[PDB]
Amino acid sequence: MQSIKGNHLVKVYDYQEDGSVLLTCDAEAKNITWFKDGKMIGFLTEDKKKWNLGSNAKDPRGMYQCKGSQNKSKPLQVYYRMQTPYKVSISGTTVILTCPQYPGSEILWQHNDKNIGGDEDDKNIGSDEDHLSLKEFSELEQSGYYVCYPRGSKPEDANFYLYLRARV
Amino acid sequence: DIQMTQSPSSLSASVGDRVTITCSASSSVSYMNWYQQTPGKAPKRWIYDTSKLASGVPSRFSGSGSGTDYTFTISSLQPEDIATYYCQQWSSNPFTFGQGTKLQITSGGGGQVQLVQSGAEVKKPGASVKVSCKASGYTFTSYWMHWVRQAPGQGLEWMGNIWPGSGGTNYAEKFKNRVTMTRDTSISTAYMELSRLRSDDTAVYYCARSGGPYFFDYWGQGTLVTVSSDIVMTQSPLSLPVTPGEPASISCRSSQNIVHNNGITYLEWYLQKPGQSPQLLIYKVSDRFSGVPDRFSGSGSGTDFTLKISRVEAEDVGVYYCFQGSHIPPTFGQGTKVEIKSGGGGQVQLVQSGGGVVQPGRSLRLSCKASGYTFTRYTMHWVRQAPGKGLEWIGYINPSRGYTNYNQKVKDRFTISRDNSKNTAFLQMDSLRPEDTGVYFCARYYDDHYSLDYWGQGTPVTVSS
Amino acid sequence: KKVCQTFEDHFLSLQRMFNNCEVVLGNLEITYVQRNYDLSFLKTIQEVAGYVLIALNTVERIPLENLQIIRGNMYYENSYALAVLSNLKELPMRNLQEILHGAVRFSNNPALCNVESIQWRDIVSSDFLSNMSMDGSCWGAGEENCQKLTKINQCAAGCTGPRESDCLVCRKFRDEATCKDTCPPLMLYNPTTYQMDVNPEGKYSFGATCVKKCPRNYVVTDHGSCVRACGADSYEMEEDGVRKCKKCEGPCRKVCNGIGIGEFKDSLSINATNIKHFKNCTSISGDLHILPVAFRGDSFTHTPPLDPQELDILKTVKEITGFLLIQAWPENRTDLHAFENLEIIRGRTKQHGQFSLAVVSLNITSLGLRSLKEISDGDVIISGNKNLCYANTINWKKLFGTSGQKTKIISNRGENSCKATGQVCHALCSPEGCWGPEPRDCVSCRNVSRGRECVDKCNLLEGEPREFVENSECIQCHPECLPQAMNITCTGRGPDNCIQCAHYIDGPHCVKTCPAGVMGENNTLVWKYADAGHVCHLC
Repeated sequence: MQSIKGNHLVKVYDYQEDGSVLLTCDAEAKNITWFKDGKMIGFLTEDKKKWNLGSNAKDPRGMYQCKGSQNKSKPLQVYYRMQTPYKVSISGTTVILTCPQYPGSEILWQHNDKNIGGDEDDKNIGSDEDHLSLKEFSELEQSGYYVCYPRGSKPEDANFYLYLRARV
Repeated sequence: DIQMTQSPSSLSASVGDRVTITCSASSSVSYMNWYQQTPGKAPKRWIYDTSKLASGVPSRFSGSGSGTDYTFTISSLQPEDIATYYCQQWSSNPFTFGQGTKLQITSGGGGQVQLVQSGAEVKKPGASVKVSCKASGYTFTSYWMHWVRQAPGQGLEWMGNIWPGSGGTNYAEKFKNRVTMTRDTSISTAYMELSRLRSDDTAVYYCARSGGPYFFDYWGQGTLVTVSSDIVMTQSPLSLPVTPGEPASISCRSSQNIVHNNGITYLEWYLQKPGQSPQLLIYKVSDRFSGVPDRFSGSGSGTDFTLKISRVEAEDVGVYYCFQGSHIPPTFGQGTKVEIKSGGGGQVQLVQSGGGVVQPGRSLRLSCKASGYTFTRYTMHWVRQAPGKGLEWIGYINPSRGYTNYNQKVKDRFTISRDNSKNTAFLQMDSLRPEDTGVYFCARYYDDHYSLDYWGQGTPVTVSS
Repeated sequence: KKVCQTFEDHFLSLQRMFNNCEVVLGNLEITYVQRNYDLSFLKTIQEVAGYVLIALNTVERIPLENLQIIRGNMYYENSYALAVLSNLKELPMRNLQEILHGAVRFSNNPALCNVESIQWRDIVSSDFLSNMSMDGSCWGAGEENCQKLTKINQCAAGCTGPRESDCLVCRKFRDEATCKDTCPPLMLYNPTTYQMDVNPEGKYSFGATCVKKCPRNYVVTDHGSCVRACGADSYEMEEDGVRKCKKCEGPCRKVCNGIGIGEFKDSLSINATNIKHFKNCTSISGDLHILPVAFRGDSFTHTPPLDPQELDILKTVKEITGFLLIQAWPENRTDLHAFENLEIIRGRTKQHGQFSLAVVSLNITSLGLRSLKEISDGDVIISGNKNLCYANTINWKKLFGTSGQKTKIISNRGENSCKATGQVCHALCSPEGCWGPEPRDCVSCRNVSRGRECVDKCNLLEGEPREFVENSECIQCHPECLPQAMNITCTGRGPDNCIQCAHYIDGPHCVKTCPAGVMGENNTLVWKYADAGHVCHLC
């Protein structure tokens, strides 16, 4: 989530005064090239480096990745509601997240570098196979970066992290 | 599945020699873990995250590697390092382990100076016992086969020297009229006979060999003579406990100034490791003997001397008797039995049960009891170690969620179940075949360390008709 | 005149060693005498041959009323003969008229009375450089103890009349009554024999008195002096009624004790502590074992490891009473240069009862014992030396002395390999053998032998030194022997057996110079003129 280790250099700048989504690239600043769903969306030649996705009320989404002097970073699955990506389902106040990779192993879920879906003492957070369910989702509290990894594997080894910001 | 190659499959090295084991992965692995598996012992993780050594691992071990290449390196080979060192990758299921690197000692004795004592003497009160120390690998007529005895509840108390070539023996004051030591230069052996064996003279009697600067260099095996019906150096600490890796310190005080008239202070700190003969660990007050790790490095001056083990590993546990021979009778201290902390707090253990001999086609149910940690917070894995083969992962079950993953070879025959109420995982093996015979050990996996840190004792199962 | 070489203890020792002494050939040392502890313990001393050190003198009066000449064959530190400092109320040195060599230092003596008025100009002579006289002719004791000024040619102190037969104290020496500038010469040159010969009228010199015989424990020295003890480079030898200070032939006989008997009685080997107690020693009495524990060092004997270069201390041992077992030598050294001078290992006591000169389990190139001549009693086992080649050459029967002595030189470097590697005796070495692999280390010389070297041919007819063989050993002809080209330049040693004289030839002798002014018989100096044919004609 917070760390860029694992080629997760694409991060969302959560310091916006307005309801705009800004994407940040964690690379050696020479020239920043931003990509969206595999297609290049801009080329920042010095000066500015953050990628503006527009107002969050427009529900920005997609697999966003950047590239400086090195190769492109891992995709950032953006999902706002005001390579196989993580599937997001919203039904009333319940948010369902489906792990893109479900090889049948013990799949673990983490929310902003915090394990979730393991203990049964949470009625509003249940894990069923590769599906993570969040009942009574809190827009301010349940939003952030999400990633799923099998037991024994590092979350940083996930192919892409899911950035969710949904108002329910 | 990612294939792991271990190089070399078997390596023989001399004591102190640098030993390197190479691990080659069929695919780029983010981290490779190293496990130390002694013969008949469960695999013990050597290094995690491919560079972080597990707790208690001596600094002589080092891990390196990235992507598809990883290496396990030993700075200085030791007899305790004899074990099967295997690399394991968890980047993709199943957690694959290498074929195993069989580490052997390439010493072969090398006719190294090795005194060998008689041993196993039990007498009656008032009798006499004669001990013999068959020297080998040295000019048995050029080194003074000094004798020394440490009775149960006492330190190193010399029993009087010899000059094995000429037979001209000095002797010990408290035994001058009872212990006569005569050599046999032809058979390359020294002999010492103690007369009128009392009750207080039951002990283990060693036969040193006073070296150049280091008295009692190569101590014999030691004979236990149990018969039943002087500059005073005392060791400051006693039973001084330290934690694994915690720095320790044992000190000793001299009754007089133990700097000899020759100007060389013949103070030394022998280190009777548990179960072995005492072995020099400081040749003089400060210098260390050849073959002692860099950790053990004492110091002192005048009448106060103190040993300071820089990092008390599992290898330093044993009574560190402190000897001072600059005075005529060679008298030592009582020595501080430096022992591990032995807290017992991390009682995390996996007890394996349910093994035995079963017929082919029958079903065997294995149980692995977990205690000392949250059973639901960690994943318990099943790994089978076939006779003569490397570690093979069978599967695992998540106690918190119930999610189970199994290797395709045994996914249709082995079932992973967990009992959170008893903190035990169940490995139901159905239709067991002769190929299923082997050692199955349950390992608790640390996701944050990306390594199975705690592994069970292993349960042998034999599929025989 | 008799001659003599705690506070109460000092008083007793001084009163004993200077009670009746009239001329103290040594140095008067009157120091550290507590108050009221002596009474004229030394009052008659009339000439002290050295330094009179009068210091720390708490007594009021140490008399010394007799001393007339303080010779000065030494000094306190430099040019200081009379050391009167740090003392004492009255010292009656009214007798001291001449201190021949040195000067007087006075200081730190608040109690010193009447001494400053001494006219010390007459006392010391020409050595005023260190005359630290800073602390009326009178040396104390009121009147009649005057300074008696006399200095402000064979009479030193004063004159009893201008006659060399009547003088107080002799300036240089005194035969019996007349003080001569030198002793009666030991040997006078006789023109008949054309050589110096012992003159019956000559007498040895004792202190300042020329003595026909050296009395008591006195040995005649090379310079003719009757010294009480011979010098370190000399030896005491008795050929006549008086012993002579014969110069030592290299290492003087200093019979030390060996490892096994003596101070080194219970020592196991030649320990580094044991060594350096055998320095400058010859004819060690007992074994001289050198075991491996010497170079390894020992703890249970607290012996520091021996530096290899210290084994050269044992190079002066020219004999041994017991065995000489060298069972381990410094590995970097090729030949047993330690025992290169051992002339006879008498072997009274044999190591292990059999071996007397055993060199076992060493790694030397050659036995290296060039100078050995007789291994008397015990056997000789030189084995184990896996790199010793020039060994079996030396005839092990010409050395051993008792017919039961055997020899077991075995297991060394093979004879065939010794020959193939060229490790053979140098050609200029007789068939007897060679102790080392060089020409100088040969048992017997093939043709001649210039010194220890076994040369191939002595310079009998052509050469720089002009050798002249004698008993199959080249001997340097006398330097006065001019080399002769036609034939041998010298029939025999000594300047009276030379063919042609390099310098003048004096009678039957070839001398560098004719005897000029050399004292002959009848107390006459002999001056001889030289002829054109280099013949010395006496005047």
